[PDB]
Amino acid sequence: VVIANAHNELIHDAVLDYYGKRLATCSSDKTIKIFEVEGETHKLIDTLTGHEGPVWRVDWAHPKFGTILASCSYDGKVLIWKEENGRWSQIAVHAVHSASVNSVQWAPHEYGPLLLVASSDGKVSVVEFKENGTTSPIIIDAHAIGVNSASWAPATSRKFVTGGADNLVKIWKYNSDAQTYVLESTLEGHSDWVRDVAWSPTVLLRSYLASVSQDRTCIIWTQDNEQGPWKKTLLKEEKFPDVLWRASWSLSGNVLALSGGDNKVTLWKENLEGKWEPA
Amino acid sequence: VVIANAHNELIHDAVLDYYGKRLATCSSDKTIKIFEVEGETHKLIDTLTGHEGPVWRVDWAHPKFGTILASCSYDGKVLIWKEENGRWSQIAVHAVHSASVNSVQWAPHEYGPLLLVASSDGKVSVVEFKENGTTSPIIIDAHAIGVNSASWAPATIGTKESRKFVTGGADNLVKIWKYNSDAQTYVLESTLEGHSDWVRDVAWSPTVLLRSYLASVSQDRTCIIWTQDNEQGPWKKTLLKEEKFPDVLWRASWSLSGNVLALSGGDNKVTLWKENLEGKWEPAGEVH
Amino acid sequence: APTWYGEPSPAAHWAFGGKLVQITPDGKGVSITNPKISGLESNTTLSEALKTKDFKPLINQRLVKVIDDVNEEDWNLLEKLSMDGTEEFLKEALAFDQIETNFQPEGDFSLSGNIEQTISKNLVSGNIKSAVKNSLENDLLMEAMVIALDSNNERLKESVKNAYFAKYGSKSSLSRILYSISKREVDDLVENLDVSQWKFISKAIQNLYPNDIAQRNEMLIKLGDRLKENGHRQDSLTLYLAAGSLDKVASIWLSEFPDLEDKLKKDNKTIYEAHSECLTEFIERFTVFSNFINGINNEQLIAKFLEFINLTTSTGNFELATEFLNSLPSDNEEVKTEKARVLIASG
Amino acid sequence: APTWYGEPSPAAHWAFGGKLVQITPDGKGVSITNPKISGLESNTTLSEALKTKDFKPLINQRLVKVIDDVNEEDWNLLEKLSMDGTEEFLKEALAFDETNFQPEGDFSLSGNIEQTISKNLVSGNIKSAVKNSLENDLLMEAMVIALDSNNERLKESVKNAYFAKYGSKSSLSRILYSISKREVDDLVENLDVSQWKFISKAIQNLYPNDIAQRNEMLIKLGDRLKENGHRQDSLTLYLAAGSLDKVASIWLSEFPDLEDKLKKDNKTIYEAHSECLTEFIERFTVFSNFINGINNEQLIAKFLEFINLTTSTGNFELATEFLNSLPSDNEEVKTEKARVLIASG
Repeated sequence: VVIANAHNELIHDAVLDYYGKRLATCSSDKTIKIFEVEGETHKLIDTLTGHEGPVWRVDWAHPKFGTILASCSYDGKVLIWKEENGRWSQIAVHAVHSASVNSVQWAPHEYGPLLLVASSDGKVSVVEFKENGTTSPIIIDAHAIGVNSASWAPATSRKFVTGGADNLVKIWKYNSDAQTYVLESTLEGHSDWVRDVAWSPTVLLRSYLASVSQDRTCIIWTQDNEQGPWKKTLLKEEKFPDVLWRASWSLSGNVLALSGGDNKVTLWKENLEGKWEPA
Repeated sequence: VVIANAHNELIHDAVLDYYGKRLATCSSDKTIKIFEVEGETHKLIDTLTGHEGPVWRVDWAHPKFGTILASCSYDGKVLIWKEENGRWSQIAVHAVHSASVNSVQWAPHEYGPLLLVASSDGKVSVVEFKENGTTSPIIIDAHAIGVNSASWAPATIGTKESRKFVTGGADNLVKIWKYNSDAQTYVLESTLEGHSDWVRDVAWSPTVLLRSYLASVSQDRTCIIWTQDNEQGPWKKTLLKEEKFPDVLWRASWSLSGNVLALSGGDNKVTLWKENLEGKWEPAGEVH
Repeated sequence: APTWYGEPSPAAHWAFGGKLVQITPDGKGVSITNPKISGLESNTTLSEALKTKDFKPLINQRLVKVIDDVNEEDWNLLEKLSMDGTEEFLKEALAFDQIETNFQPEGDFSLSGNIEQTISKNLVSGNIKSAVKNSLENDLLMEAMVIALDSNNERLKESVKNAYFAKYGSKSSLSRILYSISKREVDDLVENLDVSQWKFISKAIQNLYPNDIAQRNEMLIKLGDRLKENGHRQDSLTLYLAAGSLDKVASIWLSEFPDLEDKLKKDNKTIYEAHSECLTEFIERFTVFSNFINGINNEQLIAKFLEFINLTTSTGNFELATEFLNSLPSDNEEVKTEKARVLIASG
Repeated sequence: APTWYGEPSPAAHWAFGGKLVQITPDGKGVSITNPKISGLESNTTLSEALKTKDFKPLINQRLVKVIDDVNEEDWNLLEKLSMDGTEEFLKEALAFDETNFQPEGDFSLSGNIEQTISKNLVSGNIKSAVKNSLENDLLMEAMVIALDSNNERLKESVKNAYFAKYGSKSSLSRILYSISKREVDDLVENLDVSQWKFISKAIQNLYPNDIAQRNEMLIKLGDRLKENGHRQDSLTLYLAAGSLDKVASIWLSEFPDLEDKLKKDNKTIYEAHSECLTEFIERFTVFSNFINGINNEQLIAKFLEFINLTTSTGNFELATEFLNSLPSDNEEVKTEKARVLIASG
């Protein structure tokens, strides 16, 4: 199934929603597009407008809140969108960062309608939408140089991993006696900017993290339990041909989808040894 | 019960019948008289005429022959009488003797209407009555001087040889006669001596018990009781009592059962006798 | 001087009926009487008794001078029988002198052996028929019983019974009794059970043939024979009485006759004295007993009645004589002839 | 040279149904697909057998690739249950592998006992005869007399007298005691488990027209078997009592150890977990298809689990089927019901 020419400017993100039927894209044209794919057909449904700069990413929210989509852009702001009564409209706007926002992600539906945001300004913001609408977020300084990604850990006590341009990967946990997310662990292992970080939703004892970097390597970080440390495990002994840009875990099977710069997508799974191989 | 003045002349014999109801009598008036006795009442039926002299005895034939009576008399004749419908008639005359006939006795019925006759001529005759009515007698010289009695023995218990009767004579002897086929007549079986004067009567008991009993009675004022245990054995002599009787004894008669002797003497008395454990004789009912 | 003819004389003669005839002293009349013979009287008590139907007087006369003991027991029997009455005598002569349930099943158990295991397979499999058979082919008797005692099948309910008899009946008297009852019979008890428990057999016969009086009597007489043949004379008379069998009592009595007349002979009695008393007493005892029973064909019996008749007519009692002649089969030309004689003699 | 933003890249993502979204190399197109993950395959056999209700193939598959010995019995139990059918199966599974006497000669009532009882009899007093019998060790006789009358209370006063002193010294006596008094409680709870095929017939025999009770007892036994080494058999009894719940519970407890024997068999934590839940679900489905039978939490819980593994295969149809069978009272069941709908519709 292919939807050629969804945009005329280069596209940076395409995400299907909770039912994996409703597509959504974003690119330099500074717009988002909603699609409806079936067998091998497709129908545009709208074009979201507002961002003053190329749009970097989008994330669909859990259906239990409505039909929402979040986006972030080089313009250093985040826009939420809604499809009420049959038409999309900018409900809220989040802009507390002073540089390009590169990632945005809806927390687990159990936490409510929270949003995880990371920016080149080095900070990360956590945002909920009050009873009235406005937003009173959490802002933390999380990386030097710039933050490129941030992902939520599955639900139990709330944790999320960030990936900065300081080559570091970082786990965060919420604390009461601070009313903020505090730095739980710093994981060193990349020699160049970390482009993305994905926390696997696998519900097994062991937790899985996958970080991708400008150094042409993918690292799977794992933690057996609370007393265990985060163990480093290169996805493969040899570096890759080009820069790895994204990492995505399936919802089941704990299968990793790696997006390279040689515009190639490799798939991996774990084996008896604890080493990865092509799935 | 008494029947007074049966005759005007003296009565010599009075006999009841097989039922003990009809009474016949005879007297020196030469007649027989039939009577019918009931309770203490009686009634003269008839008077039989014909005998030309005193009538000595009479005997009633068994009923199976109807109503017949036999009589004998000083006239030496025997006359048989019959009663057909309250009417009596002479039905036969037996006159084969040359002197007085002193006894007549009908034989046990099994032998038929057979009559035993004893005469003073010394003979004895046995007479029946042929189909037609007449007769074919047997005559035997049985005693010297005269015969005064003859009486049959019970019938053996139809062999004509077992017929026996006993006579009594004026020769003092008591004899016993048995019938014999070859000879076609009665023959002497045994003479019983024991009397010293004329035997006057002989009666042979009907007792159906082992022993046989005879009773002689004599002018000698004695009564012998002869017994016999064996058929061919001798006859035992046994005086009725050790002393002579006041006067002559004339008749002796047994009972039908019990073997009780009844004696009649000249003192005009009658004594009853029975046999005891000792085998001797004693009064059979209150002695006088 | 002696003379040949015409001398006076009583010229007596005896005559039927015990009558004596003789010429009267005046020699012109005739007398006819019924002489007195010591020891020879007209049986008045019997005449009365037989007329009244009250034998109390006769029973007592006989009871006062009885001969041997057996006879005494006899008249003694007759005595009681005359007071209490046949029925009340038979009632008094045939008369005789919950538990633990707690089981609670406890603990674990199990079937062991091919036997215990197969019977149960028949029970649950609802195959009660075969369960009984196995219990039997194996010596598990109570078992088969406890089982059949729960079914309402008959041909089966009895197969268990016949098995019980087949091996215990010869080993237990009680078992054997049970056999006959179960099989509704009494032959065995009547024929082999101890003659000492006769009251039990008797009673048993009564309970099996309450509506079959013929059978009942046939059995009571059978039992009766045994008692007699086994030194139980007095009891045999009891069962015979209850069975209304005058024949049997006539035989017991007709046979014990000769001896009876021999003991009287020794009592210093003449041949006539012996015969006479024995006969009269034989006849009395019989006439009496014959009154409380339920009844003349016996040949021997007839000849004695005819013997009693004769002694009777000689006492002059033509009436009593006629009574007896009428109890005999008018088909006997003797009884026939005799009737004639008496008739003519008395009427 | 390195650059801060906008570089070209597939930007791959995974989405429900096991779909992969990426960007075409031209950088202007979106491509959704369902990648082939070696090891993961939609369950056809199950989908096709669940419709054609012929698990011959499915059963033949599990049988030919079974795991431990026990597992083999269950599938065999199902392999044969497949051909013969439920009814015919429970059949082959619950079944099994002198008169006369002639009296002779004299005899006599010896003793008081005999005489008293004999008199009773003849005197038509059948009742006393038994009393006098029991009050002596003449039980055999007491029984013989009673086996002749109609009087029930008497015709029974003896049974209770036999058992009274024998039902404890003889297993067959104790069994009779129960057959007699129309009961099974005793056998069902104390008769040796080895003779169960018997306690089995005593239930079908005493309660042939009262199913609720018939099954309450059959169950009471199954529990006893399974708890005393008769696993295979307790299942047979359950299969006849129509208690899928008992069979389910047993199988859910046996689950762990089963997933462990699989994990030692050179399989990743996922291959094991995956394979296990599948075998259990196919084993439970085929079994629930022959018995007379959701309210068990864990079962539900694990039902939901198989749903997700199925949706991830893209086989939304087989997923809905199991969704239906779950109580539409459970919210998780609710939510997934809705999600699967839109995802497929």
